[PDB]
Amino acid sequence: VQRLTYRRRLSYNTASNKTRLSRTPGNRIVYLYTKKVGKAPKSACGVCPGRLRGVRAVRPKVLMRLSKTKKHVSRAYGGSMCAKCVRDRIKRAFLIEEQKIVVKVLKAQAQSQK
Amino acid sequence: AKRTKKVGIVGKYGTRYGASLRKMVKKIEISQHAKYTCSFCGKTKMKRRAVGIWHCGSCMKTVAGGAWTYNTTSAVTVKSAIRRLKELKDQ
Amino acid sequence: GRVIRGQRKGAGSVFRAHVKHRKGAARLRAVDFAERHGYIKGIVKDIIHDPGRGAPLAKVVFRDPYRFKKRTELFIAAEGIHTGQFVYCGKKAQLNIGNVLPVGTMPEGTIVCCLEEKPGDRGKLARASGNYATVISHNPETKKTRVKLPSGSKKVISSANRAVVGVVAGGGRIDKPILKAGRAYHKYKAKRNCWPRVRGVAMNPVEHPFGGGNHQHIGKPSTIRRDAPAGRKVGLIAARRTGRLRGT
Amino acid sequence: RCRKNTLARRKGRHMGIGKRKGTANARMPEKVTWMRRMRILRRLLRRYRESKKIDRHMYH
Amino acid sequence: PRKIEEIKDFLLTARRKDAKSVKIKKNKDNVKFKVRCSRYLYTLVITDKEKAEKLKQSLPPGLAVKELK
Amino acid sequence: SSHKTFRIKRFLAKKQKQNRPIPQWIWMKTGNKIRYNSKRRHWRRTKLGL
RNA sequence: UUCCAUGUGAACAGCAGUUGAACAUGGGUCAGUCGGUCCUGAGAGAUGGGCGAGCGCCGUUCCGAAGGGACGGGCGAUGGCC
RNA sequence: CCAGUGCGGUAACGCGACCGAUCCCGGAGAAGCCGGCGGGAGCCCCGGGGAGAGUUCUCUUUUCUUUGUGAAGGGCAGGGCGCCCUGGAAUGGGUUCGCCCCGAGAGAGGGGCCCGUGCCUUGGAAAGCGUCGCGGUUCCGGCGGCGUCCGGUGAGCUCUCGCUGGCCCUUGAAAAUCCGGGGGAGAGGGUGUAAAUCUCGCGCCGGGCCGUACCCAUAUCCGCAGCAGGUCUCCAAGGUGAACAGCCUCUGGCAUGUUGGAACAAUGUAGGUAAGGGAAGUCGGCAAGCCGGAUCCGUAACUUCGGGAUAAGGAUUGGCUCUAAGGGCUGGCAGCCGACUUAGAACUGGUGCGGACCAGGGGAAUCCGACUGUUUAAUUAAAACAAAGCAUCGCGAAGGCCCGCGGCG
Ligand SMILES: [Mg+2]
Ligand SMILES: [Mg+2]
Ligand SMILES: [Mg+2]
Ligand SMILES: [Mg+2]
Ligand SMILES: [Mg+2]
Ligand SMILES: [Mg+2]
Ligand SMILES: [Mg+2]
Ligand SMILES: [Mg+2]
Ligand SMILES: [Mg+2]
Ligand SMILES: [Mg+2]
Ligand SMILES: [Mg+2]
Ligand SMILES: [Mg+2]
Ligand SMILES: [Mg+2]
Ligand SMILES: [Mg+2]
Ligand SMILES: [Mg+2]
Ligand SMILES: [Mg+2]
Ligand SMILES: [Mg+2]
Ligand SMILES: [Mg+2]
Ligand SMILES: [Mg+2]
Ligand SMILES: [Mg+2]
Ligand SMILES: [Mg+2]
Ligand SMILES: [Mg+2]
Ligand SMILES: [Mg+2]
Ligand SMILES: [Mg+2]
Ligand SMILES: [Mg+2]
Ligand SMILES: [Mg+2]
Ligand SMILES: [Mg+2]
Ligand SMILES: [Mg+2]
Ligand SMILES: [Zn+2]
Ligand SMILES: [Zn+2]
Repeated sequence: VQRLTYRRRLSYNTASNKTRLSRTPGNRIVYLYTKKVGKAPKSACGVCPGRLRGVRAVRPKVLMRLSKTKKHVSRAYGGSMCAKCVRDRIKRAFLIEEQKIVVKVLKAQAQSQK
Repeated sequence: AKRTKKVGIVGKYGTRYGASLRKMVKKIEISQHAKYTCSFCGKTKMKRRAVGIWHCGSCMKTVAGGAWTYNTTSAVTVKSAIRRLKELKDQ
Repeated sequence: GRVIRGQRKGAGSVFRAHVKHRKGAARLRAVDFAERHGYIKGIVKDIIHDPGRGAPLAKVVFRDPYRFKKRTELFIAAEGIHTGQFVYCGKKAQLNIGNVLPVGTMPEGTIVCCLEEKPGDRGKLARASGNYATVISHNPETKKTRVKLPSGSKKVISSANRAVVGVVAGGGRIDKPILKAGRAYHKYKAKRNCWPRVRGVAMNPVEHPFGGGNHQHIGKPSTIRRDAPAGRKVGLIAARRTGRLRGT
Repeated sequence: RCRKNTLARRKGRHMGIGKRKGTANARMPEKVTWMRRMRILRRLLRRYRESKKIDRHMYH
Repeated sequence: PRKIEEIKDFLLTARRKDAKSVKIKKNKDNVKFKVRCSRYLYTLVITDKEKAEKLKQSLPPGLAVKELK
Repeated sequence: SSHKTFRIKRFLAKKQKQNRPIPQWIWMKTGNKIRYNSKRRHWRRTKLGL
């Protein structure tokens, strides 16, 4: 069984020095030093624990080289906040201001009472 | 099956620490590892995240409470006293 | 003889507090117009665990009232607070749990924590895990207020300083026995280097004034004066009475 | 030689109480027996549920 | 390396200025035309042999053509 | 150490160029008192400082 | 420099050697992609300041006029089919 | 004349681009330890095909070696979702090895996204490797034929991905760096040979400085030395076996550790064996010895009810020939496959059978210390120290304790 060796001078089992195995076209098992597992973006809600959908999950300095559509989703607040909390904020930002209209109407008719 | 007679959650500590100390730890380990009902949705999923930090698994809502129980008797006493003082001030 | 352990704690070499993973200083927000005349609203964003602190912290976001920016801060979480709760604060913030309003307005018998000692210094009194301070009475002229602190002692306070209404979360912490030396180790490692206290008769008489002797005995009386020089001021510093407290 | 011995281990030889050194829970553990029996039985019950052999309530 | 499916795209690739050479690999079952552009190696994989020899007639003349084995 | 810095490697370069012996056309000079290189250095025995 | 080759056998290799990590001549380490370099960590450290007879020391945001940057617009010149 | 800062889907979201500044919000950077299970490879295993070798006194369709595809794209299996749509569930269902999920929408249909390290493909057969054979008598990345194939398994070992739970009076790093969004200040052209602007596809130019040999340890390091000492990591095959135990072996490595020869005396040092008695030896069972694995039974006092406990005490164990039970897949039945086990029975040997290795002596009591931990590196591992527990004492900050020659330290 062909035991094998590192190919850099870092000889410790660190987080940056982690590998996978591969079989080269000259029938030989060789390490390949893998890039770490990038995480998809988390929403700006603070509530939902699932990470966002439709956005690439890459190690973050790659995001220079990806195009715009690969990094957002085609919605208002998209690519930075989940859909459930977008529609919750739409309903909330509507209903608060409708209650504010109701409050100004009630206080204006209480002044008309006076 | 009932696997013990007296020790419950504190049969894990073996023959150690004293009968009175293991019996006194038992109530508190039960109380901090139980899952309490959330008052915000009703699901029985308040787990102790950290010491004084209860957290609902389903609301994703975190309640600062007691160190071993969701709320303390001094806390609910203080809450009733504060709402009584508020209604006596505000009439 | 040598320089004893209690003397060496004041040099700050290994006895500094282990404050890397701590979350920040837990302070009330700074006194401005919006808190001196009205009230400002901000929501609790989350509740975090400060290592070395038995009380949980409430990260609360207010809206900055002079430029479009959002301030975030850390409070002592009053017991019963939660996320998504609108904490109000100011002179006209109304009285319920989580708010922080000045002491001269809340009535007598209220239960406040993270209390502010001298007016403006962001909350010093009554801020350990589960511990409160009550408002006893007021004095409208000269604007001071007696406050019963958690030591059982009472203090006259200028009536313009803030206080979080309610007991501190994390209450009732000490009643569970730390069972084992591992729990004590992991407690005091996140606090600071103090835990394996070698008692003084186990030492040699060079580095503690009790050591030596062919019996582990103190020798000299353990109760000693306050004008003892350092390196002697060991054991029962100026005991008024000294025994088991039977009676009050 | 190894393969000629493992043929006899298939046939049941060399497996008596003399040629045994581990606990039975170490040789073939009872958690593994349990979980193999349950991936047998729960797949049997969902075959019989989906093939209309038993209904929802008898299944449960 | 880039594979080109249709034959018109390969002709447009081969007539590009960056193309230094094309090389024709004739194995069994298959014929591969590999053009060396300035960033990729574009391969056209075709299995019709009379269409292969027609395409070899249809290469542009100035490009360096090399048939491989 | 295969991770040398430039100053360390430069110092070692000077010491291994100094480690060469006497050139044999010297001991025929007129005012000579030299018979070998006394300041030599074997890499097991003397460890050079650093 | 012990690496590698050619040679030697005085000294060394606690015996011996035709051998050697010994001696003498010669070669040998090639990078955008592998590291350093960059970042902060526990920490270290000038400036303001304070102390100190004094070399200097404490201090690290505290008793500081602590930025040399920029969208745009106006001014005056330059080089280019102004 | 007027419009023209793109389009599609109910939606999750998609399409190859798809203007935009000071300002604000967020994400990645950025997280502990442990348990359980699942997916993927690497290796191992089994059944066949090739090619070459090994045995052949007899047997052996035998035994050994080898039997390949990189990075980066394109497609697809494969996992995962705390994503969307229809609809409304009790006779409660769904489901895991354990959990767990639901009128805050479960099952059931149909979609969407992420990772796709695996397969096919481009690279890629040209090259590599194995065989047979020609050339250059040389100086050859020389030239040729052939081949590099088809299946199965698994609580297997290592790595990695993912889900899920447990523990904490322990909550398990920062910053550079990069991106998305909210905003809408502005800019673009007047219908064209359009313009501003484009994070789409190509095309052009460049990436300086320093390190790179080798040893890595019973001979390249430090111990004055080629010193039995010490020195942080990575890879890890077959058998027996529970095993990374011990023992034997294959790839690889070495020459017995600063010498050889000849004898086999005393004293040793290190292994062993001993009749009969069994601690009578000696301060003392010191050293040795007994026991020892597994399966089936059986297990007392005492006790903090957790233990004690492998208590103690028995029996069984080999080889061989069998029987029975424990699964998938496809079309209560039939067919076809693939695993390790467990229980029992017979026969059988000079009663030997955990046959080597591995591998607890047992009990009744006293004293001390609760325990786990630490301790005098080089005469003391203990009853000492520490510990949780219990009780005191000081201190509400111009404060308690302490440092400092000094200071709004
Ligand atoms: Mg591959
Ligand atoms: Mg997209
Ligand atoms: Mg000092
Ligand atoms: Mg300590
Ligand atoms: Mg002592
Ligand atoms: Mg003294
Ligand atoms: Mg079980
Ligand atoms: Mg040395
Ligand atoms: Mg010699
Ligand atoms: Mg050599
Ligand atoms: Mg290159
Ligand atoms: Mg300094
Ligand atoms: Mg569903
Ligand atoms: Mg070939
Ligand atoms: Mg916008
Ligand atoms: Mg090297
Ligand atoms: Mg020997
Ligand atoms: Mg020898
Ligand atoms: Mg040696
Ligand atoms: Mg005898
Ligand atoms: Mg005998
Ligand atoms: Mg005698
Ligand atoms: Mg005797
Ligand atoms: Mg002994
Ligand atoms: Mg016993
Ligand atoms: Mg007694
Ligand atoms: Mg002890
Ligand atoms: Mg000692
Ligand atoms: Zn959300
Ligand atoms: Zn809830």
